[PDB]
Amino acid sequence: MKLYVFLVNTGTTLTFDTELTVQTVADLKHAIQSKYKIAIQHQVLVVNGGECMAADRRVCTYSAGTDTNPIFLFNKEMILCEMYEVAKKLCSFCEGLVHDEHLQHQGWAAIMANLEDCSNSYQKLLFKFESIYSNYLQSIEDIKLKLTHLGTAVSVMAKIPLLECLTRHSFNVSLLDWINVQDRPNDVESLVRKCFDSMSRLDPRIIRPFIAECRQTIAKLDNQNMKAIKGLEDRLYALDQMIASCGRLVNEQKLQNHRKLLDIKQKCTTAKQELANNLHVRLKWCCFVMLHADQDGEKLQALLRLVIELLERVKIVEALSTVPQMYCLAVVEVVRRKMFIKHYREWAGALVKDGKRLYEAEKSKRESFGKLFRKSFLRNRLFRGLDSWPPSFCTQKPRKFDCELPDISLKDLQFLQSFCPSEVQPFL
Amino acid sequence: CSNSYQKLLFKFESIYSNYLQSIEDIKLKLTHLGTAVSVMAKIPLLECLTFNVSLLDWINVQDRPNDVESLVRKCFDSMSRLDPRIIRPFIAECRQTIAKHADQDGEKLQALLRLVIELLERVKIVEALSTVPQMYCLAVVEVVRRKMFIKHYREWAGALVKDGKRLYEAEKSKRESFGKLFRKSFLRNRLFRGLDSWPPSFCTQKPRKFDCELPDISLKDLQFLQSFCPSEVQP
Amino acid sequence: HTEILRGLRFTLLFVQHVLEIAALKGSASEAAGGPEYQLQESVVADQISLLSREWGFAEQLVLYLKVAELLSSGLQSAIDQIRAGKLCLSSTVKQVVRRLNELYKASVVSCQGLSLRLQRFFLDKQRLLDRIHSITAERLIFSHAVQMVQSAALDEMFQHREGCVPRYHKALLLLEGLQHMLSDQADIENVTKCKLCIERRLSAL
Amino acid sequence: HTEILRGLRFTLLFVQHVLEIAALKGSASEAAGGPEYQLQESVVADQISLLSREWGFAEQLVLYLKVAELLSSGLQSAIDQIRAGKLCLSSTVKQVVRRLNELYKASVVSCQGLSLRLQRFFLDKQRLLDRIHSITAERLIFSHAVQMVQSAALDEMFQHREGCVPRYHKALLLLEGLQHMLSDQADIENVTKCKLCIERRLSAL
Amino acid sequence: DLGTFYREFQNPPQLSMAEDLDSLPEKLAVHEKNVREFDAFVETL
Amino acid sequence: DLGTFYREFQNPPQLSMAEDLDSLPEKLAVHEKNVREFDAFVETL
Repeated sequence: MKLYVFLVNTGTTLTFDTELTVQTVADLKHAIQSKYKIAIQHQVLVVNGGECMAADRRVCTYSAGTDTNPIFLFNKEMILCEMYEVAKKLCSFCEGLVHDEHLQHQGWAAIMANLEDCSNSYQKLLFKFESIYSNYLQSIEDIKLKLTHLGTAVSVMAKIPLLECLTRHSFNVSLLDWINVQDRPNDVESLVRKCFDSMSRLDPRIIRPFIAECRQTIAKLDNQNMKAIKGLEDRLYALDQMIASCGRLVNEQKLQNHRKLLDIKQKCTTAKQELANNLHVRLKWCCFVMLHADQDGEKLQALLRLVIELLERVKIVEALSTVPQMYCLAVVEVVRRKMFIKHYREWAGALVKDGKRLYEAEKSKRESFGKLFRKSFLRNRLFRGLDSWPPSFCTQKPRKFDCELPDISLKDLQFLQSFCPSEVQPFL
Repeated sequence: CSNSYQKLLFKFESIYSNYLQSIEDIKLKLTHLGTAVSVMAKIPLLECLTFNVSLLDWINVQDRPNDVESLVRKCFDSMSRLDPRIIRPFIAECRQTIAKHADQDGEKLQALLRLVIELLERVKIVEALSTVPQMYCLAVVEVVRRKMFIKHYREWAGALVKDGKRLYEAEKSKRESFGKLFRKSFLRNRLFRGLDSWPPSFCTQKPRKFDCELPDISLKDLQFLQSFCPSEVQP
Repeated sequence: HTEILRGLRFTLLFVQHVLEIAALKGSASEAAGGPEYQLQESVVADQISLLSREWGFAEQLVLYLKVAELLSSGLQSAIDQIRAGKLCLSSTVKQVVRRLNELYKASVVSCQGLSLRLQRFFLDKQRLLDRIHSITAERLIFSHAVQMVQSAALDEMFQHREGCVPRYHKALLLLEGLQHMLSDQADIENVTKCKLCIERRLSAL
Repeated sequence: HTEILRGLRFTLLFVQHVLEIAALKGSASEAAGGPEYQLQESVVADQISLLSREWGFAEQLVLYLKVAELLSSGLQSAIDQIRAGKLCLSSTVKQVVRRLNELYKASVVSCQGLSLRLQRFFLDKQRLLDRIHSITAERLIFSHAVQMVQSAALDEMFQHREGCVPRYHKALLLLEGLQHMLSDQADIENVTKCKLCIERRLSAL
Repeated sequence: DLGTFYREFQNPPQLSMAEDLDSLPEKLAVHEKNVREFDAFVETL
Repeated sequence: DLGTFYREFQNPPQLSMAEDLDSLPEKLAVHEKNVREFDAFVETL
């Protein structure tokens, strides 16, 4: 069933396809181009009750695709540019216009609704960025000294030797290159340069003026919401009085008032035209605030994303700092691991030898006992239980003393210790 | 005819002829067994009871249906059935007269041969039982040795397990310290590699129970019984 | 008319035969050719049995108690025969019952032997007698009967079946008594085997 | 033939822009920041580049080598178009070819000098180089294009509001060149996505 | 017949005792009482 | 659109060396010869 809707910019009337009526409101977005209108790229719509037309949301979930509680449409493209039967027929037009006034009220209400969400959404991010930037403002000094420490560490790493035996993991060289080796398009210098580039791009000299501009825009949006919505403050009561008078006159009609009612019907259109005047007056305040807000909106989010990312890489920037002392300690750790592997191998060998000796001797004793009496006397049944083999100790060998550890040399450790920079204490 | 079938027991008769002295030797073996039964009566049986009776007493009672006297009388009866004085001479006379429809003589000879073979097997059992006082003194020695070995093995294995536990704990502590220090710095899993391997600790564990099914004959009680039975106390 | 006494009388004849079996358990014997070459082997067996006479006498006294069970069963309120009319004009049957009562008194003497044996058992083989799980007297009686049958077969082979027929008859009566005492299912199967054996013996007659 | 001439000229412009990227790789400039830059950052980046010049020079050599390969292909195609399709021996074509030849000679000189400089460097760092997976030149070109686009967008926002059209056109040309030299559909999808994005953003003008 | 008997000899059929052993004096007293009762009873013949 | 493009461009749709180092002298000499040939071709102007 094809949809029946409203369009305030088009006299509160609209039509759409059946998919627009039942399926996701993206079908309604497509059908906006239909029914002699521009597409949703040049339109904006909301369901009765102010429900914003979410394209993904099913029109069935919207429940406004028919003339009953029909959705209203705001056209952005519009912003981009004998004879007694009349007693009811004239009144017939008025009531629809009267309902249109109510329909008109909903659109402003829906417009206000979006502003409320817009105001909330904008304000929420505002403080979020405000805190973040202030956090960043405080963090500005913190990041700086960190970068200098990173540079000093890079120099030390240059002074620091290369991997020595670890190269064979698969000559004169430094861990700095080894550090620089990984992620060839993303070297350390690239990281530092990107960080400082964001920092400069995060200039408070611009951020603060941008923040002030955003605050002024938000205040202007609030004022427009106060002003444009108030633009039709006096309409409701006057329209109600006119509609009541029209109803009473039509009822009395059952031709002195006939022209009077006809003129009153004509007089209504001027109010309707006057109503249109308030609309575009209000509508201009809407989109202009809306568009500008959207332009500022994502920017802060993008700024936040930029703010977040700068925070993000800052940690990674911080991460590389410990690498020199970390590797210096790691060398000694691997050396201790090798020594422990040696000692453990010796202990395991001694234990295995003793266990093999004892197991062999006990097996010999058991063999002698069996030779004496294995099935050699009925006394075995009565004396059952002694035929057990002796204890099964651990005469076997260990599995592996962490073989996957890479190769290293203690003399290589001494050579590195002699050759290394002041990080020798971290490896002392 | 039936003599061909009876030739099985006829061949057994030569073995019986061989056994004729062997049974007489077994008779001597039987006398030694009786002396050993008396020595087993002097010997005790209380160790690993499962009280105060003798070794020969327990052995005879070890089977309620039959005992040493039962098998001894059975052996004497078998000797009578194969009597060298008459029956064995009678058996040989029958074997000769076989050459003088032969179902009866063949069946009798085969049954007698089966009985004699059973008698020889029982004699072997008797000989094993006559060894059984020696085998009992030996089994007591073996049980005491097993107790000593179990004690020594328990001590050694426990010391080994404790030392291995101490070593594994110390290594795990050092490894945990090293891992905690820069648990995820400088791409330790990438820059270095394999340091995360926890040191092996299989040697730390202790062995399970072994030789638990021992009849729990006390070694000191074994020595007491050995001293109380000097007669053939050597085994 | 005389069942309440005659059944107990057959049971008591079986008891007397069991007493004879116990007596045989008291001392060894030789037959089927008599003593053999180196009959000291039989004398050796006698020496061993003397060394072990305690267990044999104990088995005999256990059998005596097992029979004394039914003996006391008859003795306690023994007017069942009269109530069945067995004793009606049968004072001689009552005298036979009194003879069976003197037999129960002999069983009491054997039970005194049993008391001495049990005292000696608590002295030596106390825990053994505790874990004895030994064969009931019925199994021992059946084993003695089977040994008698085997001796009878050996004698029949030895062409001395003159008295072996009487031995077969006595063993058949023993089998009948055991069947009267055949409480267990395995006892019933063994009694069927003994019936087949008695049929074979009658065939050998 | 002038269409082939335009294709050659597009190759030429892509080559020139790639050479500019290579030069920037030789030495980085922070003047693109706009308003200002912390002096320490300049000092820190200076120290870093001084420490890592060798590997940076190596990346420069790889880029220049890719440029040279492009130039050699263009020269072979130039010999081909000389064989047929000279298009009246267009003086414009002659000047384009001469500029290309001068660039090629510059590329050869640069490659020779870079190789001479890296001789000891390539010598000492042989083991890691063997370990190291090569840094694809096309990857470097894409990275320069992406960073340029990102900086241009940041300037578009945050009220720089200048030079955006020039940098945008330049990056569009660079992306088109990369796509022409892409020859791998997997990332060619992403390349086409970026090109379409640039074209769509070009609607701002 | 004889062969069957020999086979039966070759393979005869087949079929904690402190539980019965301990009750020996009690059963002895019970049997003594029953014997005395029957001794009195036998005079009724 | 262009303002919206930043989100898309914010994400990187991203794309043994000693082997290349070996071919360096060969490619260099090949380039030198090609340079001589190309200069000769240029002389045709």
